[PDB]
Amino acid sequence: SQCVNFTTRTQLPPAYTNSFTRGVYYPDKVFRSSVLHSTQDLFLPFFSNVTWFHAIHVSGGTKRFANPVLPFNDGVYFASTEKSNIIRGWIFGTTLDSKTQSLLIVNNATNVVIKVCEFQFCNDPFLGVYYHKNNKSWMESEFRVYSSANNCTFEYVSQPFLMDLFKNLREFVFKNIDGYFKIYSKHTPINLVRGLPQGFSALEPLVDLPIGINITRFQTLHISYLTPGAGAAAYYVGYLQPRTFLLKYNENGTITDAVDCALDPLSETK
Amino acid sequence: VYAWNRKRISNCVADYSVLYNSASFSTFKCYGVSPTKLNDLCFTNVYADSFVIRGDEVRQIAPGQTGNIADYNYKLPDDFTGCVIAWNSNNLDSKVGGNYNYLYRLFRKSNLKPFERDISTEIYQAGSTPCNGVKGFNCYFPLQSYGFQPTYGVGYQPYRVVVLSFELLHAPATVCGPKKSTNLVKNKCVNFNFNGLT
Amino acid sequence: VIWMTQSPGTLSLSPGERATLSCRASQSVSSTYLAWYQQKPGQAPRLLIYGASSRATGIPDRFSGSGSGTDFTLTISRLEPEDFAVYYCQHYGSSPLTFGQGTRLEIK
Amino acid sequence: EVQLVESGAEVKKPGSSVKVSCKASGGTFSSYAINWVRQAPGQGLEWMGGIIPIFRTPHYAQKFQGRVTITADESTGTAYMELSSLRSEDTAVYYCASPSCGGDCPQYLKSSKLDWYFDLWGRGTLVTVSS
Ligand SMILES: *[C@@H]1O[C@H](CO)[C@@H](O)[C@H](O)[C@H]1NC(C)=O
Ligand SMILES: *[C@@H]1O[C@H](CO)[C@@H](O)[C@H](O)[C@H]1NC(C)=O
Ligand SMILES: *[C@@H]1O[C@H](CO)[C@@H](O)[C@H](O)[C@H]1NC(C)=O
Repeated sequence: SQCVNFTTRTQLPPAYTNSFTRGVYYPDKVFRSSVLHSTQDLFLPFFSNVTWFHAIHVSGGTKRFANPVLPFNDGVYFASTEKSNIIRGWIFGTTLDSKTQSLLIVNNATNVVIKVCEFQFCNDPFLGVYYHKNNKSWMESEFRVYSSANNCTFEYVSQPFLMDLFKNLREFVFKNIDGYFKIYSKHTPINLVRGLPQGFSALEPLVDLPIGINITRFQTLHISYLTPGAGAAAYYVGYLQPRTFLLKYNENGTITDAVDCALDPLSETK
Repeated sequence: VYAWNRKRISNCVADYSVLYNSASFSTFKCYGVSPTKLNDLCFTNVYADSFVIRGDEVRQIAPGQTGNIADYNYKLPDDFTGCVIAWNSNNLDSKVGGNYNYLYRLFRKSNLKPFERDISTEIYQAGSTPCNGVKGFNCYFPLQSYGFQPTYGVGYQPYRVVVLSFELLHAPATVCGPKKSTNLVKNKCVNFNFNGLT
Repeated sequence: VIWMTQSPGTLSLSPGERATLSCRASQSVSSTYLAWYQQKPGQAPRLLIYGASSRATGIPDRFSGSGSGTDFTLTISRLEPEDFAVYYCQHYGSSPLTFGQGTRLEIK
Repeated sequence: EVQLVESGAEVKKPGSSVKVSCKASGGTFSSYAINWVRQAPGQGLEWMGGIIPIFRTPHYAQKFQGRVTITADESTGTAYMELSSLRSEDTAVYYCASPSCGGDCPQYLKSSKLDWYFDLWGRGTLVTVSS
């Protein structure tokens, strides 16, 4: 599709948050019952410095608030808190142009689309929906994310569904290792209004794909609500590191709690 | 054949046995692999190259071949690793008045490299004087028609050819053969293999 | 169509004499597209000259061609007894390819 | 060795057709420039037409258009000239002739093809047309 040009480009300054004890995810598909297992892998270290930003979905009023492209390193913990599903997709790669193979992930209203091609992303990739007054339902009508898509290397479309248009915290972990791009996901109802909730949660495995591409940077994509003319989503990003972790599988195999060995000497003893 | 179609196949299981037992194949030649072993192999990508030629030109689609089809229309590498399937389409691609829609490249300065497609219609310069887009003496249209008819000989009858090429790179494989699965056995010492876990 | 006109129609000469035959095209032609032939009675034509001046393989040095545009010549510098024959010019640069009517070379 | 050999002599009636053959030997027949030239008794040379078999596009002199058909069989290395609606004026010796490449010798790009001989005129077949 053809990109839409915005005269004004702006981005909110980053802020910092305490990761608390989140980012724990099933390192493998193994089933363990009532047992402690020590695994050495890429995790978000406990109480890490998480870079967090805001995601504005409505303009009201000609300023385009641009999400910033951020480095990837060895994998990221991306959390999003919002009422309606404002966050829609992400873009990954090295140069994010037709020169190098680049990935686009999106969960639109219809189905989940993941495409690895030499995309030429827009300066401000745009997802626009309008309220159908007669049908009393918001309906997606604008999708301008990449100007071009050539030499497509991979594509994957989930079954078509309907996305709805007390907050929801959706946590995701993206790790590209050994030519495999693995996405872990977890969905929770959060009553906290602002700031990362403090507590434990296991991010279930969601999908592993053998796309086998080199990725070093990424950017987040938000929805735009077209209105005739304040609840901006909040998204936090942390970076994984190679750490040793002690995971406590309960009877059913759900990760009840984890210990970060290198956090503090008490954890070393643990 | 000069504009032979190519489709890329990946991220799917290739069922070779049923594919090879579907129709009656007048020509089935695989090089570098047996037809049965493909059910056991994984490859990065698959390429399906489809076209139509004459019967007598079918021999041109093989490694190390030469000829009009081999040199100017479709070229295979000498080390080709893949399969070639060809079957008569006289009841499909032949017309009473002649099926002239199928074309082939006749004049070309140099032979095609393997898996190189030439769709140029520029007037071929067969003499010293330039053609300047004008066909005439020493200036001929590079493409020639087949004009298949149902009453032609099988050598002149149309033949549909599909070349299956197996690209195996140092990347995670996307296409594999069919997985077999035996019946389950319980309460007995057995040699199990669940989803590759032995 | 380009027409070729030879002159003379008959030439009578003795062995040892020089022969010169003329061929005129109805319009200007490239010299690259002019040939000369000898024909003996009951034999096929034999190429002597191509490209107005290039001698064919195994033709004697006494034979030479020249000219350009409309006007071409065949010269035989010293006639031998085997040279008494009919000679034809040809334009071969476009269809139809055309011959002259011939010049008959006879012993005087 | 490169040679042209015509079919034997023919005797025909006016209004009928004649088909003469020229067998070429030596080199690749598909790229062989075969020309037909006739000579009536006591007359000059007349080019009738020719073909290079690979292009399947025969050329004819305007005088013979609609009466002459030139074809080539690549499997036998043989060119044919058919002349229809015969007249007494079609009594002639019919030669096949292929000067190296006929009308496609000068090609100094695609390949070499810088060969030009002088011994490629068939001896000729006599066609007699009489009532
Ligand atoms: C994160 O780093 C900034 C400076 O880079 C610092 O001001 C802030 O306190 C840090 N956050 C935590 C939780 O230590
Ligand atoms: C896509 O790949 C082909 C060959 O694989 C290449 O010729 C072409 O330039 C590529 N596309 C772009 C936009 O570079
Ligand atoms: C395990 O799951 C069962 C049902 O699937 C449930 O009744 C039970 O409470 C669960 N136990 C734990 C410790 O999660």
